[PDB]
Amino acid sequence: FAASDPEYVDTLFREQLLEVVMEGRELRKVAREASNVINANTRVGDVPI
Amino acid sequence: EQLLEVVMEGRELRKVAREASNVINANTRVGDVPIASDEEFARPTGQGAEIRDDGETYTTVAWNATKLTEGSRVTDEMRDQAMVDLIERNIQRVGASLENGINRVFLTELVDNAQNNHDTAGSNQGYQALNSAVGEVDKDDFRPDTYVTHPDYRTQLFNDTNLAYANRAGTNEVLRNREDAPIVGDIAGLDMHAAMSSATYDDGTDIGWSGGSETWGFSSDGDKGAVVYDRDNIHTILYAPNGQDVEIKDYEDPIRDITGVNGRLHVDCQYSQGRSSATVQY
Amino acid sequence: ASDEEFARPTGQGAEIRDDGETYTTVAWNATKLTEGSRVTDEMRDQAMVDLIERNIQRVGASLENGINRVFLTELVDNAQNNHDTAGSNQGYQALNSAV
Amino acid sequence: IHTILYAPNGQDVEIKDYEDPIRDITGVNGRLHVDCQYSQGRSSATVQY
Amino acid sequence: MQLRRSPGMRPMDRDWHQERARAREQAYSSDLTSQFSESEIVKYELDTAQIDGSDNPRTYIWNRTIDLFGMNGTDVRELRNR
Amino acid sequence: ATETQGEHTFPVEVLISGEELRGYTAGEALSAGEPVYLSGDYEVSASSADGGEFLGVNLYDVASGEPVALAGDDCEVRVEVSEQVTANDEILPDGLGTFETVATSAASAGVAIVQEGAASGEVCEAYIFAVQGTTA
Amino acid sequence: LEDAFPHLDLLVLDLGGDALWYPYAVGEIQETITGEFKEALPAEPWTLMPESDAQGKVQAWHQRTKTHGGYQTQTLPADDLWHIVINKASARDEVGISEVLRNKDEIQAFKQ
Amino acid sequence: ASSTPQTNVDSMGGGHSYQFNGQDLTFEDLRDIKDVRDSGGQVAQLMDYKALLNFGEGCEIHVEGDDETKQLVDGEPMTLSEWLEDAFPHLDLLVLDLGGDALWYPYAVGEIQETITGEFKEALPAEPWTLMPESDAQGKVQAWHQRTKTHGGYQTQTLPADDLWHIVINKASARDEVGISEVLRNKDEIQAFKQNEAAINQAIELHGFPQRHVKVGKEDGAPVRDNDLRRVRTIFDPRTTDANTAYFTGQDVDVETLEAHNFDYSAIHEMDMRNLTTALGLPLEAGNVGADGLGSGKPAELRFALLKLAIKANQRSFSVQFVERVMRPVVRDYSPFDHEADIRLEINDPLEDIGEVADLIQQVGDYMTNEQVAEKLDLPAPEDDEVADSYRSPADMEKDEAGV
Ligand SMILES: [K+]
Ligand SMILES: [Mg+2]
Ligand SMILES: [Mg+2]
Ligand SMILES: [Mg+2]
Ligand SMILES: [Mg+2]
Ligand SMILES: [Mg+2]
Ligand SMILES: [Mg+2]
Ligand SMILES: [Mg+2]
Ligand SMILES: [Mg+2]
Ligand SMILES: [Mg+2]
Ligand SMILES: [Mg+2]
Ligand SMILES: [Mg+2]
Repeated sequence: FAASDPEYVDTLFREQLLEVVMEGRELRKVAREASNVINANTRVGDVPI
Repeated sequence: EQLLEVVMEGRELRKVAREASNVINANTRVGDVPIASDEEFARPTGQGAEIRDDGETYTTVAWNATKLTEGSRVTDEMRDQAMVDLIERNIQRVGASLENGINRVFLTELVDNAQNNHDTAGSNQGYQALNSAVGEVDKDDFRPDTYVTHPDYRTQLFNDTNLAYANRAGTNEVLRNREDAPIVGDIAGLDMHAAMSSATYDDGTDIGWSGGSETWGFSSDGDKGAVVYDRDNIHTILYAPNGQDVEIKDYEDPIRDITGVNGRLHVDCQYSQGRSSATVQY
Repeated sequence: ASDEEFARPTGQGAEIRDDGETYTTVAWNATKLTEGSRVTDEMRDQAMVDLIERNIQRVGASLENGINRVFLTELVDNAQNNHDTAGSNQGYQALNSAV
Repeated sequence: IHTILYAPNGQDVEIKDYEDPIRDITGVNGRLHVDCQYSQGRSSATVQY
Repeated sequence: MQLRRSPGMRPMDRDWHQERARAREQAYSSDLTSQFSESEIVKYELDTAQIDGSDNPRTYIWNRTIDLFGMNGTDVRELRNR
Repeated sequence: ATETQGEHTFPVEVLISGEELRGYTAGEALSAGEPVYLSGDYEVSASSADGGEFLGVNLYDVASGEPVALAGDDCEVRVEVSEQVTANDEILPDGLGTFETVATSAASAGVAIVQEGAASGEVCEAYIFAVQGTTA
Repeated sequence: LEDAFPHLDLLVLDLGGDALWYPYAVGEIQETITGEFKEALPAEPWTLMPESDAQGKVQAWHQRTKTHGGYQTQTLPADDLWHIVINKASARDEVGISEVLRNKDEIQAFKQ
Repeated sequence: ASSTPQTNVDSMGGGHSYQFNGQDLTFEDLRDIKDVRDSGGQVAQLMDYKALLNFGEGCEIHVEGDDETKQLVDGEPMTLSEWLEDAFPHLDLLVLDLGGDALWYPYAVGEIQETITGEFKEALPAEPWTLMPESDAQGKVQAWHQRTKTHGGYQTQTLPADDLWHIVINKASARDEVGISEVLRNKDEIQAFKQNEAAINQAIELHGFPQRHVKVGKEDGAPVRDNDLRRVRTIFDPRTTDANTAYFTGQDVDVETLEAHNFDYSAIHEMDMRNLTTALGLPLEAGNVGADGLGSGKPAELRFALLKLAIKANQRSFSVQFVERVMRPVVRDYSPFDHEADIRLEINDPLEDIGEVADLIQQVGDYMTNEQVAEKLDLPAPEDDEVADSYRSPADMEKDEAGV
């Protein structure tokens, strides 16, 4: 009408984007602490019992 | 001798939204917060096969701040003949009305758009309801840290023997100091409590406001009486043309013996992740 | 003064509307409470204890009891809220519920 | 909740001790004007049996 | 928008206090229509003031037509036993 | 509504003069220059044809539920007409987001007076002098 | 002391002025970052009021000030402010008297 | 204690700071001060006299231990005083301009300016009505916003607080860094003065001079119409009448007079001036008025003591800020001397009597060093250190030496 934001929202300025991206849902990660970890030498193997 | 130079105050509502949410001081009245897609699982594959793409997708939560306003106009004949400073009184009222405005915008978003619910169905409405509501949020893989509470819910909670008995609470602070007790702000892993007023939520009965989807309360079947949520995942976005925050201006009429005070602020409130929040239902 | 209200959502460029502070009053009407006593000069003299100090103390205590009655009668009759205990949970829980 | 005290002279309880020389009597009298009013009766709750 | 005469504003006006106090000191009775102007009754809301003649000092001050003892001007609420 | 200068299109300023700018919630998405009416408590919606539905003109584009500024009685405005109009024509909402003449409509009284004439589908300049509600 | 307080003539006029107008002049000690003395810094007396114990000594200072959209409030311990009183009700009075409020009737009569 | 302030500073209500009171000025408020200054007349002259009393008598630069500063600046030896006197050649004019602006406006404000070579040119004042400060929650200035007329438009810009400097005489509090305009503070008294001047001037025209009233026709007799009065007006016309004109008439023409209706406009002007001068803190005599019983004795001693005390307060307030915000930064940034030196700028007493100083020197000179006498008497100190440091007069030391 008189000069106003919704007339010029993409003409006299750009809408703000927040610079911090918000995270999605993160799952709980425990396996490395919660179990013994073996760094195997081969993709396939056996452990004797 | 001179008459009483005094005014007795009205009801004052509880103002918490600036503390109880992430506050953004926006550079523009409209804007966007960018959101990343959820974590996934790396897929099984054979040797020598191509690794397929499943890259990070993005979206946004738009904010669209609305100008809340409150104003007052008085004649200079009244202003000059007043018992107390009428302009100081109207300044205080205008400021209070805008803080109440923020808290309505915040609480209405918070209650309506929380994606989880714990239905107490009467029964165990005290600590067990807070623990269950944390469970509902935890089951969506978010972790809450704050709760917002109705006066009815507070009353139920401080009758719970787990808080009201010093043996069970581990301190007598809830019995002594009720809401001010440090345990009340340190319960079920939540490190903040935000005590709300009853009138805060948007019933749509107030003039210029159109209501939210829920009933805020904790005294009849189906009322939402508390919200347990992640404070970093609910945003209160404040915009002001002439500063960071609420602006009050002193109007004086060009012709008439009239003065006035007008306050404004632009506010929006939006969840970043509505799954990070659970309502507690009666 | 009237209660705190809520500001209203407003379009940009639109007139901000008036919802200024509005006032009412509570009237007071101070009722005269009185107490008195009389002692003869011969009694004032002969008593082993100061009767005029005892009577000043009685008059003072009686006026204080009067003030204290006016206060309690207002306090109990004109409270706008109420917690009905219905013959149950009458200790701490009633006190918490009244808060 | 306001206890309103009024005294036509001075600030609190008037206590008068006087002697009547005609009857040989000391009178001790006292008075105060008092009202009590809530400013906000909503700010209180009775506990009812 | 509030003028000084507007109903929600009357308790803020110094003159509304002053003229209600002054009305109570002038009256001999609760009969407002007899003692006051229709303007005063409206403007100072005298229906709401506890006007009854009890706050008028001339209710209590003696003023007999013949006084041989200098009794006139004594106020009964200032005696030993009041 | 638009004006052309060389290759460029510019939005028209809906308001020429007046101070009677008032705020409502939008009951639907609205476009600048549309006539609107009350459809709920402080809520405005696009006017239908043939009268009984005009509070003012929407001043800037809004989505549903947003606060809208609106120009009413005593305002002087640039508005798109559905048909040719001339100075001194009375006009009212067309039901199409435009205005039309009282003469063309089924109604007998307008809401604005045309101060500068226009062809169909272009902006006249008009002064808003009345509002229309439910009379039954 | 003359190096600790270089502009004491100005400070004395400011505090001495305030303590005639208001019931008290009041302020802070200030340090440098290194913790050397910087200045005695006055505080705006109309923003501050003392809270006193049962024997009239100041225990805490209560402040309210203009802020975005109204007033902002805090309490400070009396142990790290300082205050000065010229006008007193008695030699026992630690809070003092404003000569403006004391003579407000004469000021109003003059202005009228 | 603490390294930062812990009391709040009552400034930012949410506007520019807060809009109700004299802390906030728009460029329109600033241009109102400018309009009061440039519109001339008695108001402008009185505030120009206030500047002349406070700052017009000129200034002197002192450094404690100045001799110890002796250094080769560019092969040429100087002290810090000598360097400063060369850095600020026209300091009397600068002090009067800045000090004037700092009485009118809330602040004086300006830049530092450099020769192309990077050497100090001057402290350059800026037009104060064009500039307003932006300040933080603890009241300190952080930026300056400037608006200025150009081609009928208004070229506008913002500057950091780092390379401007500013001076405030009229502080609202010891913590106020923005100050008060005395012109805006006393705006009502100024308007009252102007309105009463206009009222008097109009009343003098209407009522100061008698006016002739010719009444025509017999009372209760025949009526006289306008075209009849036109012919009578032709006879008694003051345009063609002269000092000694005489009239001959029938009995039914009366030459009445509106007399000049007396009113004491002199007393009204005196009262207006009494208000305005006192509101501006000037003595009543500055307004060409004066008062009975007040021109002599202890009543005169008091009003002149009060005036000199007010001048000293403003002078010290200006002096300290000019040294701290202008001189020390100029020494630090463009001089080989130590900027932490004990510089003082002092401004002369406008109302000093040299004859009273001379009497004092006759009475008690035997207790003053020749240096202290030279200081009081506003003279260069003696060239020889013992001659300055001694107490018997330099002429007495000369005749004593001539006695050898
Ligand atoms: K049609
Ligand atoms: Mg194998
Ligand atoms: Mg966007
Ligand atoms: Mg492939
Ligand atoms: Mg995927
Ligand atoms: Mg879920
Ligand atoms: Mg406690
Ligand atoms: Mg409202
Ligand atoms: Mg209201
Ligand atoms: Mg107009
Ligand atoms: Mg109209
Ligand atoms: Mg005739």
